Amino acid sequence: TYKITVRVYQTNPNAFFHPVEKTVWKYANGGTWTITDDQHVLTMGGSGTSGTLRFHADNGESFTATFGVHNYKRWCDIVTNLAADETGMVINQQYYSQKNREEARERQLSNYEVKNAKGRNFEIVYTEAEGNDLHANLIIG
Amino acid sequence: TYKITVRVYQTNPNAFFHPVEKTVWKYANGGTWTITDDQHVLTMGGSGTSGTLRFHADNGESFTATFGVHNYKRWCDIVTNLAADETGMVINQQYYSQKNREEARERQLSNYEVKNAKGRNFEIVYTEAEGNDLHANLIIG
Ligand SMILES: CC(=O)N[C@@H]1[C@@H](O)[C@@H](O)[C@@H](CO)O[C@@H]1O
Ligand SMILES: CC(=O)N[C@@H]1[C@@H](O)[C@@H](O)[C@@H](CO)O[C@@H]1O
Ligand SMILES: CC(=O)N[C@@H]1[C@@H](O)[C@@H](O)[C@@H](CO)O[C@@H]1O
Repeated sequence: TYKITVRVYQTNPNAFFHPVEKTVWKYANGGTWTITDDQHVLTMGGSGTSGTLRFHADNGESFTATFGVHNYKRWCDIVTNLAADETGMVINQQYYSQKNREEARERQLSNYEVKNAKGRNFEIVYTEAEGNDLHANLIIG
Repeated sequence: TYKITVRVYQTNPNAFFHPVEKTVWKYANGGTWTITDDQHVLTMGGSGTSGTLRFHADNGESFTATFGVHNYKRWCDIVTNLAADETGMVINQQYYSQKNREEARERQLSNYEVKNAKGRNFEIVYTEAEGNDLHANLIIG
């Protein structure tokens, strides 16, 4: 099995985001999201699956942060500027169906950042990027 | 918009279930899960969508509880005996794809109960079952 422990950092008091969805994809015997010590913990049955966290702010901004294991290495991706019909479960499935999202996963990134239309930065960084017990920060700008 | 507030009652100390997944379907401008006063609150952009909570126990038992609004009337369903590849996002989608799940939604039930293979009962009952501010109890046997 693989475990990914996520710590969320909010750095900019001009907005406040909260988690509104937590999904788990069906490959590699699936998995489970839980919370321990204010950390989001994803456990997976093997290499080849993932889970998505969707966040929303009161001002309308939202994004997905997805974490998983591809070919025995960690991966991550962030999607911003979400339409109302782009929920976390939609985004999670797209990593296994939609070519551009598939490629984002196959890159096996231990770090990724991107801005939304308003210019806000979002970053995922793995502070423990090796082995089966993986650790990442999600930093909101 | 519609809101469904869910209260979880675990009545049997021979096991402990916890939420491991919360999904939101893409119709009716989607929506959001949040937590207020230890309650799971699903907000939806209108009539015509739903969200799924998946629970897992340490003994291997698991189930999904799905809540939504269909043509302005609330609905619910429970699926038990989940395989490893039947995650919450898989089940949530099946209510708009698969015949027996679709029919469950169309029944617009204000209460439903079912047993798993081990004989444990699970029930959903809406205690506020009309209007836009709906309240439901999820009762684990
Ligand atoms: C060992 C491993 O990572 N296997 C995965 C598989 O489970 C699946 O995610 C696929 C993409 O659909 O890529 C790889 O074959
Ligand atoms: C601005 C934005 O959200 N860009 C995302 C990018 O971060 C990446 O996730 C890609 C593949 O999924 O899709 C979108 O282009
Ligand atoms: C107003 C309303 O509830 N409309 C829904 C629609 O959104 C969709 O969920 C469909 C399911 O196939 O059923 C109803 O037509």
